[PDB]
Amino acid sequence: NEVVTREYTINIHKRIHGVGFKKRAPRALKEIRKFAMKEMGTPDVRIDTRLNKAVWAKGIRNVPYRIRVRLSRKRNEDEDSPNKLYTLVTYVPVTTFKNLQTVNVDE
Amino acid sequence: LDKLIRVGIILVLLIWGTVLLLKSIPHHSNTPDYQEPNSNYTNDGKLKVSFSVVRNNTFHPKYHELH
Amino acid sequence: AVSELAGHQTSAESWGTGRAVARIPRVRGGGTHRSGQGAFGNMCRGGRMFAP
Amino acid sequence: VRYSLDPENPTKSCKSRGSNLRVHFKNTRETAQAIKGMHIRKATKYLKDVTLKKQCVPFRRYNGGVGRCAQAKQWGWTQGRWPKKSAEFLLHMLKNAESNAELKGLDVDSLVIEHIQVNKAPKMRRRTYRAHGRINPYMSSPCHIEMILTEKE
Amino acid sequence: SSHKTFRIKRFLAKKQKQNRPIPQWIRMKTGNKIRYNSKRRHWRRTKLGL
Amino acid sequence: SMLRLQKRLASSVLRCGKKKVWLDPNETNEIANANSRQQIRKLIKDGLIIRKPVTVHSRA
RNA sequence: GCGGGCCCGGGUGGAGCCGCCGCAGGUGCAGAUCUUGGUGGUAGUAGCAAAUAUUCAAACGAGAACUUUGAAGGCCGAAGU
Ligand SMILES: [Mg+2]
Ligand SMILES: [Mg+2]
Ligand SMILES: [Mg+2]
Ligand SMILES: [Mg+2]
Repeated sequence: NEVVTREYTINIHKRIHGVGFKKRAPRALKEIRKFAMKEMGTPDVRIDTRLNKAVWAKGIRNVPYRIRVRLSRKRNEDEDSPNKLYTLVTYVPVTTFKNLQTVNVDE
Repeated sequence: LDKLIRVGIILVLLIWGTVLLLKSIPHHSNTPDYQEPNSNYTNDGKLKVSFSVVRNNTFHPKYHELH
Repeated sequence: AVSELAGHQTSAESWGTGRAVARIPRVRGGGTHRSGQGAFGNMCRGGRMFAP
Repeated sequence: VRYSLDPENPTKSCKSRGSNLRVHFKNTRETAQAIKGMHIRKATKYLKDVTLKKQCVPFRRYNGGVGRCAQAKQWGWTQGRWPKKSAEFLLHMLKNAESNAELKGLDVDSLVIEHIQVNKAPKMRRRTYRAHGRINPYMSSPCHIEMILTEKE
Repeated sequence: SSHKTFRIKRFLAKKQKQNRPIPQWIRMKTGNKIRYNSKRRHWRRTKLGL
Repeated sequence: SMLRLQKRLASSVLRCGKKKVWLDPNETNEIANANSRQQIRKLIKDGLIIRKPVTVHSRA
């Protein structure tokens, strides 16, 4: 219901188009956050550190065009915050992005 | 006698509380005047920012005269 | 009577023309409030009364 | 203390005020004018929307250089901003007034802001350094804010 | 300067001892008109022009 | 919460630059109460804080 | 009362004040780029643009873009930041 997990391939290339060299990777992470917020209705999105390393692997001017990430929605077990649920985004190492779809990882 | 028993209870409670809870505590250092010295130093800083500003000759790059 | 030294104990010179001031003797130098203020005049604060 | 525009029915009215609050006077005055006359719950919701930039505060008197926004069309006005510090400062005042009403024994969900007033507070002084060895004042503009809530429903 | 003379060191020591604030119990005296030291010296401004 | 003192002292104890000083991100509480040295050396012995190797500058 | 001004009513205020006959003066302000102190429009405006650059997670904390820790990406590049 609200604990599902699934994989997505975000096209960073068409989201960071026309941005400056020094504001490209941070814009890529902003777009990843926006993608997670739009897909999963959770204002609280937590980005895995390995995802940040994958984004920043090729420096700040050159960001990979494609990247496949897992979008997992959690319960926020103990925090008494207004946001009941949060989304965790995890990097998925992928060789090639050809004919890859948004496969839902059943639990 | 009730007052005496209350005093005893308070003392024991205080001892227990200190032993199982409070951390390092200063003996006595003429407890700082900071409680009102905060406002006193606020007034002092208002005085400090009121330091006199020295006069200066105003720059003005004028053109030429006339002949 | 007033003291003969009242108001003349200061050493004030009038700033010349070419400055926004109004040609009144003013206190010379210093980093004080009483610096470039005004003296020797009956219209100035402190000053000296007219016809002592 | 003395309140301007004393309540008509003191039995069912609460009070709240603050002295020497370090918040801009003009923004606070505009926010107080926008919030005046609202219900307490509506006022809190409007302030929270202002903090989230979902609703704006129309700038009517002190509007020199203020930009335009589409949010201002709700008020029949063109100028508008989203003052955050003023909204938080008077939202704390709303919380204090609600606490005062609850202690006094009043219905919290029937209160409206009948009176709200912002007055200038004594200025703090700081200095800034300019060209050719000049020093100009760099001074804050705090304000005094007092308001009265009345149970009207 | 780390190469100061004895007189300069004594002068600096006296200034440092005088830089302390006023004790609180002075304010509780009957005929007191003093609220703060008003002679505090900081090392950024009023550079003690020896 | 605040571990600049521990890193500064561990740099001197290990005679490194503190660029190579590695404070354990999990057990920061045990690092926090090590204000004096000869107690930071105890943490070095326990392996909580380690000196990181120098950055590789290859010559091949 | 032509006028210079003055006499009463109300409010605040808490300790001295005035009329008349004479005497005396440091005795009446709109200006002097007058002196001192305070306050406006400007104006929530100019501005917070010299030297490539930050991001993620956690901790303390009422409160975190600026604190600390770890990871990543950078710069100073032995006449060095
Ligand atoms: Mg200069
Ligand atoms: Mg200096
Ligand atoms: Mg602007
Ligand atoms: Mg270079």
